[PDB]
Amino acid sequence: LVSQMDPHGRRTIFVLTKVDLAEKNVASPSRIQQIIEGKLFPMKALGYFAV
Amino acid sequence: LVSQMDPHGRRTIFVLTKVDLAEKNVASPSRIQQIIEGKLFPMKALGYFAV
Ligand SMILES: [K+]
Repeated sequence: LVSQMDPHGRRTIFVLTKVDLAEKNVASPSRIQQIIEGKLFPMKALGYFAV
Repeated sequence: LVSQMDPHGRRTIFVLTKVDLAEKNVASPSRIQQIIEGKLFPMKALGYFAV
């Protein structure tokens, strides 16, 4: 939806919701490190990725 | 995909993972009960089981 709006992230900030559910499920912080870096988020959202 | 390859509910069985999150209300309990009953499938399904 967003990568077709602004693929450079200039018009968007990436947020996360329910990251505690990662701890309730087997936690993979290595996937979180990619999350903060936006490797798996095509829109390349700008700003700090709040949770 | 299964709604097109198995619209008749002859092969496809849906299984719900993270059943413990229905207890915590992390995932909507109402939509969990409906998927157990099968009201939320746009197709026929072979069955449903809890993971
Ligand atoms: K929900």
